[PDB]
Amino acid sequence: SMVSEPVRIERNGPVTTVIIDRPEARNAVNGPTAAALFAAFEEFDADDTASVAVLTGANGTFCAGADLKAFGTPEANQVHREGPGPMGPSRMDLSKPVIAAISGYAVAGGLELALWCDLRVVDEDATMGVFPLIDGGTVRLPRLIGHSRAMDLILTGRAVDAAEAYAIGLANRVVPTGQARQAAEELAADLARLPQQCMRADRLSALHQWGESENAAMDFEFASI
Amino acid sequence: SEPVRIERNGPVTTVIIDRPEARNAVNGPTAAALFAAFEEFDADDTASVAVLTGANGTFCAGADLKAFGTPEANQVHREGPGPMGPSRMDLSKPVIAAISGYAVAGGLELALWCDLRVVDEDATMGVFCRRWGVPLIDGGTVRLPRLIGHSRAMDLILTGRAVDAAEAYAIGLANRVVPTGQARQAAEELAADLARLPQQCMRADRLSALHQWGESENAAMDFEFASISR
Amino acid sequence: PVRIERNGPVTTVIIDRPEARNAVNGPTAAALFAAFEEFDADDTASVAVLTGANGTFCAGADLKAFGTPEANQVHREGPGPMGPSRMDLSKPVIAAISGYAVAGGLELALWCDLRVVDEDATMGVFCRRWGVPLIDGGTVRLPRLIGHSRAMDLILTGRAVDAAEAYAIGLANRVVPTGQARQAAEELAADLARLPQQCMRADRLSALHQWGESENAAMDFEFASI
Ligand code: NA
Repeated sequence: SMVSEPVRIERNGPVTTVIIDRPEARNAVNGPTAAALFAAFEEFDADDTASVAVLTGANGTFCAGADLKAFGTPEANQVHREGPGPMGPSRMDLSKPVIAAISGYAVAGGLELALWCDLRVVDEDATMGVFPLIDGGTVRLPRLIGHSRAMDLILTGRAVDAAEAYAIGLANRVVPTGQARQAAEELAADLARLPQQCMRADRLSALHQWGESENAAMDFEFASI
Repeated sequence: SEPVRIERNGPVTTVIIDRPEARNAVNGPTAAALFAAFEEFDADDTASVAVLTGANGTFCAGADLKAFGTPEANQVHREGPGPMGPSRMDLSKPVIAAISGYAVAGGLELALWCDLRVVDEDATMGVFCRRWGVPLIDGGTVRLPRLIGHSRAMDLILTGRAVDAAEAYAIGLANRVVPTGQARQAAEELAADLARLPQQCMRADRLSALHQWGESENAAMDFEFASISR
Repeated sequence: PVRIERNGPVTTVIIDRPEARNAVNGPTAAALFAAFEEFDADDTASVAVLTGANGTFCAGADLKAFGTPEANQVHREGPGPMGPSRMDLSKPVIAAISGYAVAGGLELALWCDLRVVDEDATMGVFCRRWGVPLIDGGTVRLPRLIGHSRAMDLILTGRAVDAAEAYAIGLANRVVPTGQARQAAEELAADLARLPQQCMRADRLSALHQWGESENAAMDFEFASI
């Protein structure tokens, strides 16, 4: 048998699927896993034949968060002010979009990976929630769904089911159990068929405007050409 | 019809895009007329609230693609009016969009520039310029995330998908949904309600709610407090 | 006009002016500011609940007190007109709304981290009708809380929002049966007080601090939690 890969990459034309695959650890992200995720997305960003990525977990779950059991071992999550975030790709500003395909649980650092993605496609039976946040949760959640609901989720740490996630704008799509990956890959293929430069420029302006005045944001938008 | 018509009823001014063959697409002259209409509104102390709407059962299909490369083409410059006309203006008084049929691409951007959106039950909104490969350069990428949050904004912006009135209302994009053919009337009723309120105070509150975007809590609170001077 | 009740690590701050329907005048605002100063500084208090007695929350600033010694204090420095509305507390506050939370009263509810609302409660910018400006953070906080579109609706029109609509738009975080807002908020406060405190508080402060900041600067600040 071959050695275990905690992150598998599959490509189908211009769509790259990045898969967390740690059955025993319920897709928890340790140091080597985070490094592999960061490398997978670095490779995606630089590859001009890849248009859209999908981030998913195997084994019927997305990601249980940072690998607690690895704390104090050589496999521990790397926590530094510089370089990659503890979960891996969570500080990256990619030039192209990523869709999260969520089955089972997307919790703690796992939720943060989902917030980092552009869109979230969620199974009807999936659960999201906070359950410190140092992979962008406190930054992204209020921007994504508004301060009021963000502060609810952040303070309480409560579970959010798919119906509520959809109602509040956290889940962009809700699909039947087991279908998140397929549905996200199709949506990624649909996006890959659109005029790319224009879509990518519009995405980057919608990201860049956060924290800017109307005047400055409009200026940056106009550079789309 | 001239491409933009202006009708007034006391302190409510209705600005009407009226280009039947072009489905109310906005070309260069049309954009210039919209900019002038709103300049005149902003400066007129007898006008309190404006309504932006489209004739012919639709709102605005976006920038006039067919006019590209002609004398009537949209004017695209870093300075001055935006391509769609009024899309860069910071008016001192509010504007209500009254949407029938389509408000798509640059037409959606005009609707996002308005303070409020009143939408017919059958109306359709969306970033249809996604499919044509024309960029959002009249504020859509700036205003949509602020209006309805980053998550839903990025959905609409990336996919370019159609949003019907029920979904627009559910996500906060449509502020009111009314029966087909009633958007203009309902917007004009709402505009008249707003015109009856104490004006200075409402206008100061509106300007602070706009200005706070991109500011820290402290700086935004400071700006807000200056409303006491108004 | 302000009563403070404590139950372990949960402090309840109560506006209590029956004749004035819990309107906040100068002395009341000063008492609210002091209550929250004391809460912030008290290491044995984890979570606060802000609520009103007499079946209502707060009708706003006390208009009838204008021009009297009891008038709201309106200054660019120091406490806001409503009292605690400019404070950046180190710990969370839950609003427990019965009856009306309108005008400055709505602004106090927006200043809180969460809002628990009775099924028959009413919220709105009723100062629109009176011509009194929002100067206790409403224009700042409402668009952040629920998005610009719905904020501008409520701000321009001054219309009433019932509990169901408040819940649908993300203004009310919980809706409970009439008469239960205070109890439900105190339960929720106790739940929060049982969680690991340093972590919850740091996450809260980062989610507040990021407003107005670029992604990069906000991420930098967040990382200082660890
Ligand atoms: Na800023």
